Amino acid sequence: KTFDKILVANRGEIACRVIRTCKKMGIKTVAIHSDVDASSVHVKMADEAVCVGPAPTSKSYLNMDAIMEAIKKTRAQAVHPGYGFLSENKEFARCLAAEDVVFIGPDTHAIQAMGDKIESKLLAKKAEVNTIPGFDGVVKDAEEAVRIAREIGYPVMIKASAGGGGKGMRIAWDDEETRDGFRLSSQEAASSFGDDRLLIEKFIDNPRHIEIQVLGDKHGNALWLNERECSIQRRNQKVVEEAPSIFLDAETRRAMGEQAVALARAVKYSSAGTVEFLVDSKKNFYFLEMNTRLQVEHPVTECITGLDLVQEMIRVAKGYPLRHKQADIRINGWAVECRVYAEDPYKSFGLPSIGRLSQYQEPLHLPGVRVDSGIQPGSDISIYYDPMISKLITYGSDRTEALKRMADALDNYVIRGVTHNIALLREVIINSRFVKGDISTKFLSDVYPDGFKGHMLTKSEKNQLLAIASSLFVAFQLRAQHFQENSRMPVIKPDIANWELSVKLHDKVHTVVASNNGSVFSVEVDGSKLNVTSTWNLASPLLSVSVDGTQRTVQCLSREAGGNMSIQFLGTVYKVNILTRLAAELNKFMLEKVTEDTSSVLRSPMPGVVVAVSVKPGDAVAEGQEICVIEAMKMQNSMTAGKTGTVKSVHCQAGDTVGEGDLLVELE
Amino acid sequence: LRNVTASGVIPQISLIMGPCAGGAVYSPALTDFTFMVKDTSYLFITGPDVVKSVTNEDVTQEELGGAKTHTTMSGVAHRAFENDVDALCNLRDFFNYLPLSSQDPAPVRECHDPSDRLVPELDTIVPLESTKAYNMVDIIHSVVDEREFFEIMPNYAKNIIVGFARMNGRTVGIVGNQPK
Ligand SMILES: CCC(=O)SCCNC(=O)CCNC(=O)[C@H](O)C(C)(C)COP(=O)(O)OP(=O)(O)OC[C@H]1O[C@@H](n2cnc3c(N)ncnc32)[C@H](O)[C@@H]1OP(=O)(O)O
Repeated sequence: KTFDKILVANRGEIACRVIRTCKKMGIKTVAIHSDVDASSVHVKMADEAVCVGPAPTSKSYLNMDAIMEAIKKTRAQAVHPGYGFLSENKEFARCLAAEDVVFIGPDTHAIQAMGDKIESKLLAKKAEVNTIPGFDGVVKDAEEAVRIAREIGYPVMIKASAGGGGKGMRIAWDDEETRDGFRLSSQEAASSFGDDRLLIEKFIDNPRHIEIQVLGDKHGNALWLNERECSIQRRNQKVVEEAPSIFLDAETRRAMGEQAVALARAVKYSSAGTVEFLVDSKKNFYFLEMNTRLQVEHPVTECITGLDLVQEMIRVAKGYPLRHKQADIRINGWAVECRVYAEDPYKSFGLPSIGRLSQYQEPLHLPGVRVDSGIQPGSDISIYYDPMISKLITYGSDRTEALKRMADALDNYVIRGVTHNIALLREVIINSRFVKGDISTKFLSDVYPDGFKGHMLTKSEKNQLLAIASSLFVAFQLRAQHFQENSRMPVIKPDIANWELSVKLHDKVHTVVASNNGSVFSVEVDGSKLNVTSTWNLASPLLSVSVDGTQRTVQCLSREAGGNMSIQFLGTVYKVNILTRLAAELNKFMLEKVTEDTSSVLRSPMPGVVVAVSVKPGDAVAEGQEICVIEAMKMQNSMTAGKTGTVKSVHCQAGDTVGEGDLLVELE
Repeated sequence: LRNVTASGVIPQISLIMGPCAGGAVYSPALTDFTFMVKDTSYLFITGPDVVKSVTNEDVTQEELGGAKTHTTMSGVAHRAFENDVDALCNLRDFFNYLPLSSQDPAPVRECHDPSDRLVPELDTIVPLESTKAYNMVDIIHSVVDEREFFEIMPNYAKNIIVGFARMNGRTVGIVGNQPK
């Protein structure tokens, strides 16, 4: 029937996906891991595991020789590398095939065929897709810049024959600024890098990035699946994707699907892969690139096609034909996917954090929600690997149902111990341009021109947040009074009919008066009447409240006796300081002393010998990042940074002996 | 005489809210916990005026008996709080842990935290390598009710952790090592 044993050459949720599929198929799965990944989820889910190497991936997941030893040691029949590590490594596939182990993925012909841009462009010309002509020559005269454009098209770009970074580049539409752009570049470019030869090609406006997936067959067949819209991205990495685009009608889907197949059938791509198109504002589709590997955006198409990509790839690798025909591939609903990273969205959109996970709870009780995660509580996330936490997939019958369900899943998704990007995901999906669909590949750069700031509250939302925070504050104050009765010392519950609070938010102080009527608190927030009803279970990480009929989910992350509370509301953490009337009135007499934040000055907490320094000046530093290791009484005290930035100076080197309080490293 | 007689009979808590000199400075030595207010409270027998007059040493009022000295170095004060309002707010919370008298059992309070839940986060805290330190506080916080822990002398004798917490509603005391 199928394989008896498959080895997976990857880690994390992608390894978990294969392990689950194999178990469904009745196939034993072998995992590989590094020494630090020995307790990761995919290692425990697999049937057998082999340790390959140490923490850095170059010696554990890219060490093809050590992996080959594991493959034969366990008598594995086929290898599925997933994506990333050795999915395009030809030397691995070559030496793997030399040993008659079935490789699941592209063959080496497809990897080399798309090895560079020349073969890819030539394929698009042969398969007949698009690849819009440019000018195969140098533009020299003042009238050639416009005459050549007139023959090929309208939107015309002027760029240097070699170079980049604005090396005389200008965007032109009509003939007047095309002539002007050329002559400016042709007379001034010679002063930059000594070259004033200009070329012209054709461009598109507000692009959208659209993928079409193709499933190849070893027998020559190939089918195309529904597209994916992948325009929400930062640092050239996608974060949110939608399957049933919006920029395509039935005819466009067929037209572009056939071209994606035409590429696959002309290189004989008998594997699963993706073809990337760019579409302009006028629905003109242009070829961009052909990808050979299971994409990270393959769990969102499955929810509307009803397929299982890993199951299909394994049967094709065994040698079975495709089990479906094109007429059976349709859109059964809508699906949207969000990638959750252990990153700070404020620090230039996604600066990696370092840490351990103390609380973790996936929203699997909600309808239409599928969470694909490679982590479990008590997992560490570190600098050696892309800080992925999970991929959250939500589907529904329509576009509004899938988006609403996604919003709910994000608020019921508990991640604590690291900094995550839920606030960014929760606001983008509710943005008026996203709901309508006016999204370009530079969407986030125009919405957040000054960086990510967090969810902005309106009048009614501030009243709901104040009412919830005030009612929760009182709920703790009432719980504090309920003791088991001591027969020796009677306890008399204070008859507090009204709680008069002064609730400070960012820079405003609000007047809030609350009273308890059982399960519901009646709260007056600056004259506005709100009724907050709940069960008020104060131990749960997820507190469900109803405020004037509006259903909210909030999380209380921290509490202090001084009135400080950290409450997450609509994905954003808000800091509120709740004092009683009396405490707030007297607190004005306190001196506003301010101390210095010296988080850039990293000193030795413990005497001993310095055995490692992870940095030199100029090195990037994340919060929680290990900087120095000291060694005394044969231990490894690790000193971490409290500031994100770069290193300014390294004051103590490995081999040096330091005492308590000595300066080790100074940050910028 | 009363402070000694009351020992082991009723809790005795002393919060210092300003300077304290002469014989007064000994009452917190007889009570059970001493708390201070940063940059406001002092504990010393004689002032800097006497130190300068008796011996050739130069010292100011904060260096001689300030809150930072007694919570970080001498081990006299159990914790200092930033200001008067925060100091009393935390004092109310601390009070709720203790029985009224030694004749009473540890208080038990309403608790919503299920007593039979697991904490998977503990399985991987302790490294297999003997030379790698870990934070003991991560274990303490995950076990105690609703992850609330009251730490005593956070800045003094950091190699041992002591404090108060609740488990299933009942007040308990926790002692443990800090391998870091
Ligand atoms: C060892 C023996 C014992 O059992 S205790 C012996 C008592 N001897 C002392 O403590 C000396 C008194 N002063 C000091 O110790 C320090 O200088 C103190 C006062 C604590 C520093 O506090 P500081 O903020 O400078 O206050 P201050 O000197 O301005 O005094 C404030 C007001 O209170 C008065 N005061 C103070 N101590 C006494 C005392 N023992 N008897 C009578 N009055 C006292 C001061 O005169 C002053 O009032 P005013 O501001 O002058 O109107």
